[PDB]
Amino acid sequence: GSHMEVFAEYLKGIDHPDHRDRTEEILSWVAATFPNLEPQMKWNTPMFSNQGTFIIGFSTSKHHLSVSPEEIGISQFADAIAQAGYSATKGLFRIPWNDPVHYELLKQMIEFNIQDKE
Repeated sequence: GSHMEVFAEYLKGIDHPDHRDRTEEILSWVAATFPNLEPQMKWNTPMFSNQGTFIIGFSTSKHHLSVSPEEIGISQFADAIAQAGYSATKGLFRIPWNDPVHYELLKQMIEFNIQDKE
């Protein structure tokens, strides 16, 4: 249903427009490839919830965008992310604002985490 309205308040408050508009590509894309998720404003950050759970959250960084489903995305898939050209942490992965988000690699882990949490 409606979801942009939740997030489109936080997008405004990004005082950093030169890298803002990347963030909303993801917001609509999650709500398009993974429509079984629903929106939630929590911690002043963007998350979504499959019928209430925590299977995705992100937030803008001062030079990157910090993305993860829960943990597994940063455990096993983090090796593919390394050789794709990006760093992670233990708890999320990071693309730098200048360079593209690997939407593909990240769909794999979120859709996997969903099908695995049956």
